[PDB]
Amino acid sequence: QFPKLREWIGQRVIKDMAAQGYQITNKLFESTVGVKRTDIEDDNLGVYGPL
Amino acid sequence: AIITPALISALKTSFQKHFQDALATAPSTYLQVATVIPSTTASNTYGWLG
Repeated sequence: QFPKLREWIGQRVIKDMAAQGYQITNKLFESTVGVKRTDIEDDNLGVYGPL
Repeated sequence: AIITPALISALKTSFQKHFQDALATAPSTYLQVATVIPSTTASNTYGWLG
């Protein structure tokens, strides 16, 4: 923001602004499950279908 | 004439296959004592009425 306006005291003063920043790094995520193939092959019921 | 060992050792000769399948024992001797039943299944259940 610009500095607030003030009454001139006799000699004007140079002021400065304040700028900042913010950084965020990506993160890597994982989720996995292992199942024996014979169970899927022997899945006539269909229990593992909604996996 | 006057051929070096490499040329003589080199495969001027043909390669046959009569060696293979000579000791191929005939399988399926178990059919005389066993019957083949398809499963298509994790397990099989056999139950007969008396």
